Amino acid sequence: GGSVQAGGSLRLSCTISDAIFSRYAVGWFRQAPGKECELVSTITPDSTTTHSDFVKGRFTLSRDNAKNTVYLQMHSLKPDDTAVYYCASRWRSVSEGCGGQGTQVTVSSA
Amino acid sequence: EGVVHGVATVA
Repeated sequence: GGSVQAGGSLRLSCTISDAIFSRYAVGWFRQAPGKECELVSTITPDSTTTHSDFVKGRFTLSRDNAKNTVYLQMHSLKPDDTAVYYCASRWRSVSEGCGGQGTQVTVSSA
Repeated sequence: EGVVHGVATVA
């Protein structure tokens, strides 16, 4: 996964089933060490994006114009953003959002 | 049906 020093940026990519990408909201989730899975943000096929309260404008979502990929652009990263990040659709609970293949984000202090 | 997971990586 991506590792940065505090204050840094990192762009993540989520490739998901094309049928899902075309029709359903895609959520980004994260899970810090020893903590529970939490929902970070979502994006719909029309590029309406929602964010959880802890995002505070720092993370933004977009959809690729040609492929079945959603991007999470992160700025102003802090050590407490260290977590494995995941994406999913059609979750029945927030816990389900961290059940797939994730990527480790590490933010080290300065 | 149920949850569909994407695959997350560094872009």
